[PDB]
Amino acid sequence: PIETVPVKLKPGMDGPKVKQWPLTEEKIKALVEICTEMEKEGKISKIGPENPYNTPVFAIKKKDSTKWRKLVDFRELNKRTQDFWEVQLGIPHPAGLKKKKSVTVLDVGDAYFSVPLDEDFRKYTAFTIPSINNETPGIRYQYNVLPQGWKGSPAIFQSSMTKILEPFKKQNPDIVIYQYMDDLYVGSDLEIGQHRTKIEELRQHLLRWGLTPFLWMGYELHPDKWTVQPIVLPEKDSWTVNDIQKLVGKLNWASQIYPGIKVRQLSKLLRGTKALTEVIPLTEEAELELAENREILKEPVHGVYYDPSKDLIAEIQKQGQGQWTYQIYQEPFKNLKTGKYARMRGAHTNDVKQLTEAVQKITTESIVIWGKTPKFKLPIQKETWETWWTEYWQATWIPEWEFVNTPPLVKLWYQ
Amino acid sequence: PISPIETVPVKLKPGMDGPKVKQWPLTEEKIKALVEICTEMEKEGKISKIGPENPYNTPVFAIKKKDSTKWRKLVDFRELNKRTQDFWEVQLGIPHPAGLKKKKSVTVLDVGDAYFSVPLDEDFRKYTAFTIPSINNETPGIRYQYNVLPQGWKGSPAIFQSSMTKILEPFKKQNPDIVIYQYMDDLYVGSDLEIGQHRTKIEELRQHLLRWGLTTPDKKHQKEPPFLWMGYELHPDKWTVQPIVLPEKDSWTVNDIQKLVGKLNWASQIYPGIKVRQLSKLLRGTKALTEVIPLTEEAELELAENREILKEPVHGVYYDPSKDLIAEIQKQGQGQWTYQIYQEPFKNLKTGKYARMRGAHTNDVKQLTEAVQKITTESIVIWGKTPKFKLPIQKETWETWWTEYWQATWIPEWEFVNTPPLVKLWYQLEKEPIVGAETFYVDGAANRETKLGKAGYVTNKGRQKVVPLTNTTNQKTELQAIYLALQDSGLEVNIVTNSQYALGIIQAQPDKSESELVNQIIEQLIKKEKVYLAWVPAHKGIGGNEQVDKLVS
DNA sequence: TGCCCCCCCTTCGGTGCTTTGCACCGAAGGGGGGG
Ligand SMILES: Nc1ccn([C@H]2C[C@H](O)[C@@H](COP(=O)(O)OP(=O)(O)OP(=O)(O)O)O2)c(=O)n1
Ligand SMILES: OC[C@H]1O[C@@](CO)(O[C@H]2O[C@H](CO)[C@@H](O)[C@H](O)[C@H]2O)[C@@H](O)[C@@H]1O
Ligand SMILES: [Ca+2]
Repeated sequence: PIETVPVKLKPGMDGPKVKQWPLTEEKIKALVEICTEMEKEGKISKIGPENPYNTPVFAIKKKDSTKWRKLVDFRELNKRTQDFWEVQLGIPHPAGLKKKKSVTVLDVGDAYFSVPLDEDFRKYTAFTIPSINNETPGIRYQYNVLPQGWKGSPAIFQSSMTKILEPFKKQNPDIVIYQYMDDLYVGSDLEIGQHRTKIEELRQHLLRWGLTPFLWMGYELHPDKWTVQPIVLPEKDSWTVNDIQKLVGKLNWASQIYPGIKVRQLSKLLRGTKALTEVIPLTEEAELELAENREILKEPVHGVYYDPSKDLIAEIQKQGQGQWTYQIYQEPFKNLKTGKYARMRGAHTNDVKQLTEAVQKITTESIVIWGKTPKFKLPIQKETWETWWTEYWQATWIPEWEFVNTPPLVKLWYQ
Repeated sequence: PISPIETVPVKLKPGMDGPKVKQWPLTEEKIKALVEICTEMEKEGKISKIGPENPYNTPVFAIKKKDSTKWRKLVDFRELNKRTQDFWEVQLGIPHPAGLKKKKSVTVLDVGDAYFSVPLDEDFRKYTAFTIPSINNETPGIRYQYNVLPQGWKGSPAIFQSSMTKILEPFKKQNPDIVIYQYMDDLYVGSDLEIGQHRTKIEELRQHLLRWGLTTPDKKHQKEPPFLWMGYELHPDKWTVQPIVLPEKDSWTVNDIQKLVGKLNWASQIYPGIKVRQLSKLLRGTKALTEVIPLTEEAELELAENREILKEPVHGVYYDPSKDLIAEIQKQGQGQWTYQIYQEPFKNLKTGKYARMRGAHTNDVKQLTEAVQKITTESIVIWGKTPKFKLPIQKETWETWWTEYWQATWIPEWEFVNTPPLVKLWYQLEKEPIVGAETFYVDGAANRETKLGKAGYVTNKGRQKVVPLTNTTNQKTELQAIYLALQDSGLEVNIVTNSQYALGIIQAQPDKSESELVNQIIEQLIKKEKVYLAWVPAHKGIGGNEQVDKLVS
């Protein structure tokens, strides 16, 4: 007896028509078991080829999780679904969530299955489960309730969500709660023991609605301990000709961000035509230029601030030895945040795992800090990334990415 | 009494009406054979005759079946297909025998007139109108509309293919001991039952399909091996492809070469070591489909090498899920790679080859990674898991590559196999400048209008050179200037350029390239013992960079 | 002189940085195969 919220597409756009990519045996077995149980419970229904729309589907396992989790690559549908900020169903972003000492993430996506979907919109949620060795043609399904991973599911359900959270937000007014896609970010400044206690209260607080992948898992963040990676000039005494050449190349690049950087008195040290390993002293005018340039790299970049109407963009640089640097920006050279990762899972043996782990780490930070997911510039070939990333993905969301190939002519973010 | 096959709702694209294409002239031999087949469809109820209220029409023709005495009726629905709604094809790929598991009982079935046994959408039959001449357009003739799925409509395969699954769905759930490979009307049914209990379930399936209007004639019913399935031959323990016909024509046209490479690619799934590089290299160019090409010395030898492979009959084995999958790749040279997938030694499940040349400058390590990725996708399609790899590359060679590459690259669980030729990096750039090596400050320049340019270097020991170049670009001179530094330097040399373009190519350690200049640079680097490359910005008064930029500009 | 799917090889035009040359890529047209 619940009326369905009518949903339209962006005018001038069709539905998603993305082909299903091959799936491993263990993921197909997980999906068939899940798509059979969801068919018994009427949450999904079989369709035919007359539905011209399709969206990829596969399964994942979250961190320290042993049971599979269905994940649908709704990236094409979300881009083509009407932005619910125009419908005013958008969720405001609390600027204090990044200031809490602890933030627990809860997968509340299972509650979306209780709300029906607009009938005229169900044809856009079509997906196809493949078969191993193409034994069976595509078994196509579509959604009848709010699907997990669609950007409209938390927007429609937010009206119901604000009611379920009312008693807990009033008994604990210092706890900040943010909702993004299937996740619920709960942040407090309490002790870790009292934080997890309030988290367990929030779980049992949701069970009181469940009676009237699962909710038991939670992942602890600490945004107050997040640090940034600035551009740094190395400290040396005996600079070789090649040392100053690399430094001048680095400073010249950095001048695109810090316009006060000068290199006139350092370039004149490279006046002659000397061997790369010849040690040269630092002139008096060059000593001040290097010291003055370090001070410019200390102060912040002028005029950098987050525009909520602009897309976030993230670049990543593979530095080797398990080191990975990244920068989040909206306009070029106006970086909102720079950082570095190290000793991630897969260090010194699997790059694709680390890059997949770093994309998840960056995306999680962008959700906590701005409530958005950035578009990634991944330092990897297209086929290399498309072959393995699904084997190491552990999140319920999937960011947008393009592929780049920029050799490191100037080691800029890491010495 | 047969249960109705539920009609699939079919629409046209918005704001589009049905087709009106009339009919092209047809020869009398075809017009006569058509009226006989159409009368058979009126008898069985597959085609209605009434349509004076129907302004639509689609052209019709007829070609014979493959090596059969029966003509096949086809309708050119290309105008209807443009105006019909889009379908999502449920056919995602082709089944392969190397993914089959051995069974004790096997049967092959084929539904008769399969498209004509599924009721078309009621409101859509008006747009399937078509005319046929009675006697050379002397009299008007018989008009008809399709009451079932026709042949030539873009939705006919997908509709029948999904409808076939709905009919088999209750049978497969109530018989989990059975495996059914459905591909259009072709049906492969295998089980580990007594082949008598198999014949029972097969007849149960024959009646169950006959309970929805799908006939299974005995002419297409295969009960005894070898089972001709998907263009293969299925024996109880092994499988092989149906025989391959190589055209032995002594005057090769472009279309002959295209047919040759196509059949070699098809045979390369089970016949190991098939090459098509030198043969397809004859095909490159803007030549017409009929131009005669003389086979080059390398292409004739490569064609002879393929003849030797296809002389001996080769077979594959079936998939045992209890054993691991093994994939072993061999380098064939000139960017060619073959591989075999097996579970027990010398018993290949299937073979294949990767000869794709992506990028203007590459090396064997990249091509091997691309080959591993092609195998991984293929294996997950066929068996749903990634095979253990046996690669002709040493662990130290791979570790040196992926740790130092700026891009993220990775190969799954793999072990080294000493099967020459081995894949290796032919040179490696030092990370730090070389003490005691001459430092070559290098630069080039070219005029955008005259296409003239100069390229040269200046070293710390006083050595200099400038060379004028004609019909050149800024990028070529920058490459040409590095080439001069490599030629006139000792075994160890430091090279400082300002060319981001040239430095990006060389730092990727290519061993092969489409550019004659890059290859000569590669040849020089392999001769060297220590090479250090460094980049500095231009027009900043740096070292010899300002000195050499003036000499070239 | 039809339809749908998969594969490889070559060509060609669009796209974005190596920049107005050069490189990459997806579409398309040739072939093979299946029903
Ligand atoms: N050149 C071809 C061959 C086949 N098919 C499609 C339409 C057929 O319905 C289906 C199955 O092919 P068959 O040769 O088995 O034809 P029917 O199954 O149509 O006839 P038969 O009684 O010979 O089995 O494949 C097609 O469109 N074009
Ligand atoms: O890796 C990109 C790859 O994915 C495809 C299909 O899987 O498209 C998906 O990814 C795109 C890149 O973000 C999205 O734009 C798109 O919505 C999503 O379906 C292919 O297009 C592409 O080859
Ligand atoms: Ca048939």
